[PDB]
Amino acid sequence: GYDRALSIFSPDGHIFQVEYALEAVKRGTCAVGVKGKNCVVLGCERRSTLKLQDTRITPSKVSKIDSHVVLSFSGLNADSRILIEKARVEAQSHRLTLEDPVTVEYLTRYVAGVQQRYTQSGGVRPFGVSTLIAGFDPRDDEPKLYQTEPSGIYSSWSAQTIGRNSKTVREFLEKNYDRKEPPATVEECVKLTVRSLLEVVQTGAKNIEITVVKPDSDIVALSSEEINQYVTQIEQEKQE
Amino acid sequence: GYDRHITIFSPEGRLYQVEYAFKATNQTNINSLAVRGKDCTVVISQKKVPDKLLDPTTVSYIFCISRTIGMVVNGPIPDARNAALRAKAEAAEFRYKYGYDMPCDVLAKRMANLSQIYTQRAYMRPLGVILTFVSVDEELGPSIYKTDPAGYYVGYKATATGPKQQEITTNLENHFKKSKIDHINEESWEKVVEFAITHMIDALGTEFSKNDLEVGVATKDKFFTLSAENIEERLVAIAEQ
Amino acid sequence: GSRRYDSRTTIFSPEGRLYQVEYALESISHAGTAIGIMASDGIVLAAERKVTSTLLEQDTSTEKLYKLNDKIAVAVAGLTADAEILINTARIHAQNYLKTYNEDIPVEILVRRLSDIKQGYTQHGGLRPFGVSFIYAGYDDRYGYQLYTSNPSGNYTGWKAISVGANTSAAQTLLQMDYKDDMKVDDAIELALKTLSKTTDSSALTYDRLEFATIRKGANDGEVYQKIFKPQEIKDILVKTGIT
Amino acid sequence: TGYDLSNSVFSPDGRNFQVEYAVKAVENGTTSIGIKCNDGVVFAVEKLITSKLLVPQKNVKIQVVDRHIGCVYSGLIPDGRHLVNRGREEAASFKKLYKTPIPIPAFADRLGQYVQAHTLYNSVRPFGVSTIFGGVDKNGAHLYMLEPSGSYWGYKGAATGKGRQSAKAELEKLVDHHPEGLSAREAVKQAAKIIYLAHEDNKEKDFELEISWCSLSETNGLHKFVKGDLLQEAIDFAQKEIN
Amino acid sequence: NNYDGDTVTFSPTGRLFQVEYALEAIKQGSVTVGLRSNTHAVLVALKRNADELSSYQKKIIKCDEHMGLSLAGLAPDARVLSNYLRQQCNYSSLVFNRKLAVERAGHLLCDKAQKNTQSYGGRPYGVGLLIIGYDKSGAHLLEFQPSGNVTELYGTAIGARSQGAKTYLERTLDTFIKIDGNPDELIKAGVEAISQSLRDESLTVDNLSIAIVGKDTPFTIYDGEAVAKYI
Amino acid sequence: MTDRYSFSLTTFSPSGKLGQIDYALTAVKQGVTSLGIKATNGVVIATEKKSSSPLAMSETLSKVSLLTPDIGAVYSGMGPDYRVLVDKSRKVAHTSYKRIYGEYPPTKLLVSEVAKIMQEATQSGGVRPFGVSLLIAGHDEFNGFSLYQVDPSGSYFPWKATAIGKGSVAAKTFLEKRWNDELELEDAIHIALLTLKESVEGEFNGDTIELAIIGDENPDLLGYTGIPTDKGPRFRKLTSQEINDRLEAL
Amino acid sequence: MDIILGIRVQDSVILASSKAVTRGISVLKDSDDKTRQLSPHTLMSFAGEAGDTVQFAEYIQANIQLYSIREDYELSPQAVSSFVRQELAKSIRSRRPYQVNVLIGGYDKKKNKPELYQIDYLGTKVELPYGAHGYSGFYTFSLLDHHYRPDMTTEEGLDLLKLCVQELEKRMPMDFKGVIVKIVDKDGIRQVDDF
Amino acid sequence: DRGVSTFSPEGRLFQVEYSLEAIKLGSTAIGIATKEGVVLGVEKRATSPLLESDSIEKIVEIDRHIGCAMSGLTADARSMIEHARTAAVTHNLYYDEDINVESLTQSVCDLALRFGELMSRPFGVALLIAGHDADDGYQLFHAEPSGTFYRYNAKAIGSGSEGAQAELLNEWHSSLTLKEAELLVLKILKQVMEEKLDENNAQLSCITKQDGFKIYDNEKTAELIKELKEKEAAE
Amino acid sequence: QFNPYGDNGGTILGIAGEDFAVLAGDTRNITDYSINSRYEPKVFDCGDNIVMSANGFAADGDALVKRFKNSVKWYHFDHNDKKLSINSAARNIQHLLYGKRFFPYYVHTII
Ligand SMILES: [Cl-]
Repeated sequence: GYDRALSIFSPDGHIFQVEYALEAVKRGTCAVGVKGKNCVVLGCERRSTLKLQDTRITPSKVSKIDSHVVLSFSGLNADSRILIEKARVEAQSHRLTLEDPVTVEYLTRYVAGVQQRYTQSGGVRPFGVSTLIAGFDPRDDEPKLYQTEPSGIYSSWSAQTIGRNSKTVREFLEKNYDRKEPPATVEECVKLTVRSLLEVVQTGAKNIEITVVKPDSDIVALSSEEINQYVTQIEQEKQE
Repeated sequence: GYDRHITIFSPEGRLYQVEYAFKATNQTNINSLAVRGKDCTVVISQKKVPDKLLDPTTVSYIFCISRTIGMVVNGPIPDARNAALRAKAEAAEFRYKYGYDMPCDVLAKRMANLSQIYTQRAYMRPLGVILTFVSVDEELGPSIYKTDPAGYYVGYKATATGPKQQEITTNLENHFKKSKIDHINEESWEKVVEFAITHMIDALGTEFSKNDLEVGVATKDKFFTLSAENIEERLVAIAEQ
Repeated sequence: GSRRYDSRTTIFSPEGRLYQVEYALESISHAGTAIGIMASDGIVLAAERKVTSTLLEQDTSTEKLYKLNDKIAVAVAGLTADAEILINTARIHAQNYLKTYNEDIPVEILVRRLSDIKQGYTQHGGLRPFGVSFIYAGYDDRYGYQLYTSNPSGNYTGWKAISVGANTSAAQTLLQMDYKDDMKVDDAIELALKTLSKTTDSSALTYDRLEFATIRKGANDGEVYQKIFKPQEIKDILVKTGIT
Repeated sequence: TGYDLSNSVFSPDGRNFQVEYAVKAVENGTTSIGIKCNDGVVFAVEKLITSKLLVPQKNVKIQVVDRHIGCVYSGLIPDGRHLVNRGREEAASFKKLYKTPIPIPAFADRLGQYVQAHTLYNSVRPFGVSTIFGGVDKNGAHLYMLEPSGSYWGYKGAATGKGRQSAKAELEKLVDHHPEGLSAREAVKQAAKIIYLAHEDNKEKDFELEISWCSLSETNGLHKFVKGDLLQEAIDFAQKEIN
Repeated sequence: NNYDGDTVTFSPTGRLFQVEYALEAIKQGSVTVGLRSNTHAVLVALKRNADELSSYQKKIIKCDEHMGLSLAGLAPDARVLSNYLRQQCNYSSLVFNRKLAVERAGHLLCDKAQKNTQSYGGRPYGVGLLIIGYDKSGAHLLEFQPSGNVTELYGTAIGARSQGAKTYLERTLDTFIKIDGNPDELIKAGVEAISQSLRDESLTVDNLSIAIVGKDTPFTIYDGEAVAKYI
Repeated sequence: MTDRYSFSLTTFSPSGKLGQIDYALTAVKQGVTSLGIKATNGVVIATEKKSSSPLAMSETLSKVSLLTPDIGAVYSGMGPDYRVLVDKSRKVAHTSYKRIYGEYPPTKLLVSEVAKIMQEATQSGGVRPFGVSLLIAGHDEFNGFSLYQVDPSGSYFPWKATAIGKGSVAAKTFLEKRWNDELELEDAIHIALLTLKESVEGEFNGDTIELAIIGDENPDLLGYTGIPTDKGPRFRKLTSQEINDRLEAL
Repeated sequence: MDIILGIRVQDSVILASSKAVTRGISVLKDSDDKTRQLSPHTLMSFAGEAGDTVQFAEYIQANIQLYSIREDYELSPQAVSSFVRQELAKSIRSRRPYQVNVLIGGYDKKKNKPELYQIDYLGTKVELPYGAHGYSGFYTFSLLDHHYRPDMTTEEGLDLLKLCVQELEKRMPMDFKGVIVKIVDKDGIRQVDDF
Repeated sequence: DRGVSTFSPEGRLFQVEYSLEAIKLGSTAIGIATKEGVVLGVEKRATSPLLESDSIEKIVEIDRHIGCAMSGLTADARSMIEHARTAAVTHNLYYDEDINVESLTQSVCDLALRFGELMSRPFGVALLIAGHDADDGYQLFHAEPSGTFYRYNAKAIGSGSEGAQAELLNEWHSSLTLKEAELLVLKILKQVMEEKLDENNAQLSCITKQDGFKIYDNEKTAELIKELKEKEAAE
Repeated sequence: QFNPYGDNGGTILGIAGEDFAVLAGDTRNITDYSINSRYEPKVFDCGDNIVMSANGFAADGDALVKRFKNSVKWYHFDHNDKKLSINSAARNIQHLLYGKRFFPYYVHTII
């Protein structure tokens, strides 16, 4: 078996392969998570150098891990499928032995553990992926949003973004998100998410995906027109 | 330039480790020669014992692989003995598996195949040896087959190996141009041994005492090496003519 | 030890790119162009053979277009030997699904698994990636007609029309220009051949340097037929559109 | 270049430089010898007394394999112990399957093939020892010397280490002056003389002499260490000859 | 230089630099002393702290009722090697009802260390050991070096400034070897020995570590207030 | 110990080339010329027997090898690599086909298996690619006669006629002028001998040339009678005498 | 375990499964639900060796749910039944085979048809208008051969099922403590509470 | 490149030495041992204000009688904690007793050098292990990726360590009360931290014989922060 | 067929007082109707003030005592010479016995 230690320490105490995996994340399309008073919204950039796409069949950027938890990501697309598959298998295994679906924290902790394992195993490179994991614990109405990264560290966020130009949209969210008063409704939360992506995206056409997760396995993806109404409304208030 | 350290191709499609293993072949500075009679196959090799502290009887580059097969090696003794042990084991297994004695040419092919593997697989170095196999095969008759570090092998009417191999080779070529036949037209192996030593003397331009030579003879159903006195008996016969 | 001679095929560049994947894509950009176009009543696959010799046996030949099952085919750009390894895996995977569920495998499921194998060679094992890009053309009763592409990274995407191999940049611009959604198969056949004719590195596009295939519902009632075009049929379709 | 950085790589000469580098480690070691005699073999070695604190007679260097073979070596001492441990495993499996104790030529090739194997791959290091060994079997006495490359031959007399050339010259005189043969008891005395004469090339630290022997008549064909009266007698014979 | 990347490479003069670098870790270690008579064997060790808030790294480890050692260098490597000795002593007891000879204990450590110097991927052990014991042939002292070299001695010392104690013991040889049937005197000689290796620091109560094994004494270690007797 | 080389020795360079495959093809270029021509009722494969010494018996070294009774192989490049490939090829025709279907594989599929073996030497851990190009000629009931070239990469192409090795560029051009789709086997043998003479320098006779055909079934070469459906091998090696007969009417 | 029945009518599949769990001379439970929902429109009942039954059922359930999440799609009843058959066909030559007999009732939404599959522990699959496992079949098959019609309503199917339970409660040696009845149709799976 | 288990010419392991540099980049963790208990405190150090700080978990329970704080590549600590918990519970299953704090620490340190060409690299995290057992009372251990562990009366690890350790050298005495230790950890953390210390960016915990290992509420720590500011102003 | 078990007879007895405990056993060892030994002790001091007897099949009895004695030795090595309490010994012996659940030590054990 191929044994080479690919992730090792350098003289200054950095693990370059983990740090270069973060650069792959920085290259990926922007992803944002914002949690409201009663919901979490996941927004995703889709680059427009690709016309002639078939959007029916092309892999969606936000994936269902179980009926109550979703996962979006930034970085290498092929890498993310491996993480999603493992997560989905653990989801069913947890239901089987514990007789209860996973908490969002637990599912996140598992995904982060997998990522960490690929940073000190021989013969493997780290995942070029950071994830946003959002949902609601079984029989709970408190919104949950977590973020993981190639190193294996994970944490909870009121709102967070990853990918290219994420530092610009994080800036926006840092002054536009009040911890004392999170977006009280679905409409408010989707708007703040769409606004934050419009700082970085381009046209609000087929460039933005929005997925809304509400309590008790209530997940739906918005269509072009529905999102376009948010784009149209935001621009008219801007000309002031 | 790590393409010169392991057995991968160089830009010009060469394998330098194989080429350098060929140069290891002459490290012993010994020349060997093989010829065929009607009934026999004779192989002779130089025996140089420089140290006075050596037991001369233990210095040998000729090996009895099986009852019927003999093998002389050109190259360092560690690699030589490595090849000899494998050849013995292979010939023993063949007999057990297939119910008849391993032919000289088949053992040659098998050893050549093993050598080929070391030229393709990276973790194994080639052996710095050239192996000359001799017998009187029950189907093909007197046989000489020779293997090298490239994994090449072929049958011979006669052959020579070592630093001064080209001189011996042309000497033999010129004899077979004259005789017009594939072998030494002689009844006894004793005179084929005598022919072998005579034509080595002419080609190398040196005289031999009984301890400067090593002789292996293959006849039907046995291969054997000669003692110092058997060779001395043979040296006397050449001198008295 | 052997560390000395290890290329480290599965590592990141300082910029966060995978060296070997990038270099494999560079290899594929010299392979003959292959085009897929999806119409409302079928799919066209068109590919250009790599500089032919007159003594090549053209009819008993297969280089670009391979059949995975009765409903799915692929166009190949890259090392053929690498592609056949993957094609045989894909063929077996299809049969495994059919044996398990008694239904033909949905196109995306087959595409995902083949793409997942490619992904593995970029993350673990220290081996070089497969120098191959596929265009998948197929049908199932969930999404109907579908085009996909996968590349050495193991990333796959869905398309209305797409090209792989040489001159993809020029080929894509031309396809983007003349493609429309209500298009029919026979229109798509023409577009495919017209695009290759304009992007080719050869002097003129002839029958002996092309492989062609259609996947239609143009059988008899609610079922799908794969047509790998014979040499003479390519000669005729090239005349019918007035390229020769 | 760089041909010398990895074991098993041929140089353009056709040489394995890593083995040649192991030979340098052997040349750095203390002197050890072997003398073949009428009905057996005698082994001796130089033990440098680094400090007063070394317990005399208590850091034994000559090793027995089976009950009839003796081994001594110069160079990296741990490497020599590894080789003897293998030698003991080889001898045990030979006696297990074939009943008879392993013949000396058979034993010699077992060590030879094992050492040769450590020149075939870059993932192992060659042995840093030359080993002089031998004993008595059904065909009489045999003496051998094995080198890092895997090369070995039979010897009338053998020497390795820092004083090898001095010892070799002394060995050649014995071979010339005794064509008929040397007796076991005589060879023990001569071994002591030669180690003392070979100590001139290592004369900063003074040393401790260690001798062993196998003889058909004197030790009944078994390996025994020379101790007490026979050792002191051999030491005295050596002391008389240096002055 | 170009030949110190791993243990599997010889230098042009026949040296193994990785083994030499392992030897260097011992030299940086805190001094420990070993010495014996005909009835007892004694270890003395100077312990080292990180600062005034930390404990003092333990240097002495018990292997069996009749055997034990002291360490200088990488402490985890001493834990691995001591654990191996504990098993080997144990195997000898369970299978043969026999106390492992201190000499065999040396041969076993030599062969374990050696294997790590001839294969790719491994590294030499980075610790030196002084083994003391009392067996069927009386008292013993051994010195282990991670090169594989094990040596039986009347007395010795390893670690930083060990040369002071080693010279002292070389002078004192004829005196301390005849301290038979007197434990406290053999220890006093060892405590005086280790004092020849001290600089700016002197032996305190949570600084000194002494071990003893002998004819009618199991291997036992003294720390804290039990060594105050000897300062 | 053990094979620590579990990583690829052939990798992509920045320009996209696979170095070791390119260099293997370079080894094939240095190799002695071999060729194949497909007729309507057979196939001929030929090559020069480059002798290493006049003391060597070149009959004991066969460059043209039978794989199945209806399939033969010849090569250009490294002899030892070819020899082991023939061993492996003969075995895989049995293990992965004859032992399953009770009949010999069709040419295209045996070729496919050899190509797989050569592809794996291009990707697997701790091996170099094979330094040979093969020409495989054969017959099977449902495909008739065919001729294939297998390269170090593992790629294979069907040919009407072609050459590989030393003087392949000139030999291919010669074959283009002479080949038509109405060639009878004897006409193809004649063209094969003509094409080979251009690349051969020294002696040109039945002892320096090796040549085999895939043609009619040979019942006299079967070794037994009594089964009507077994009619004998279509592979036949032309004798030294049979070559010289055709070199007079050249 | 013991009694599991199934009836496919015009628009639905109805499964009836006994409520008793008996070990030795004690009825340990009289409200046991011998069924698992594999997908929204697919239900599986099971009977056989203790432990084996629920372990196999839940293992199949986990696999079908995993498939559903991966493909965002529901497998057809035919596809699920073939997966289950293959798992049992593997099992029968294992070191310890699953001793479980199953019925699979599903509504194919693509075909708009009810489907009932009977699969035994050997992996013997058959599609049937009505099915039974164990000794139940020895009474119910002949009864249904007489009273069943292919065009019956869900209500007619339930009355036909009442007739089966009544016969079993009259002639069977053991007290199986009644049945839990579940209906599979275009709107999914629902339980009849008053039977 | 070069082997992962290679020695430097000074007799040290390259990878172990380099992982020690990674730990110096980590957030500060402080532990103080008293006769009334052991206190563990850490700097949370949120990378952004939007990150919910109570999800930062750098103080962790191993068993009721053993707690642990971390510094460096904290993702590396998960499997160390998992091993520690299993070691502790397993010992209780095999011996119907609590495992000694030193024995736990030695078990965790056994994982450390299990790297090479076993895992691919050493851990990039240092641990402070604090607990109580009947034999040796209240104990604090510093566990390094070298495989070495020292017992400490007080110890700081991370970016502010050498400054905080010098402060701990002056402040610690063998008669400190638990309350005195709590305040001392807060005081020294406030000194070495970048941002201003409050209940949201620092966390306290302790282990006592009576109540075991407890992580403090943000309300409880806030009052200790207020008590500390008032006492420093009061002279 | 080979029977891996035998019966060596004898009997043992344990009584506990307020500040002491006794563990007694006869010294006779038998197979079938023969006496193997009139004095073969089967009650042993295992260290840390623990006495132990495993009575039944003596080969299993000796093997168990041997393993537990060795367990006490390693408990000291691994936990700083800490004394093994009787309750901890009991729990340890359970695992020694249950480890051979499907090929049992054929003994009644008392400590
Ligand atoms: Cl072979």
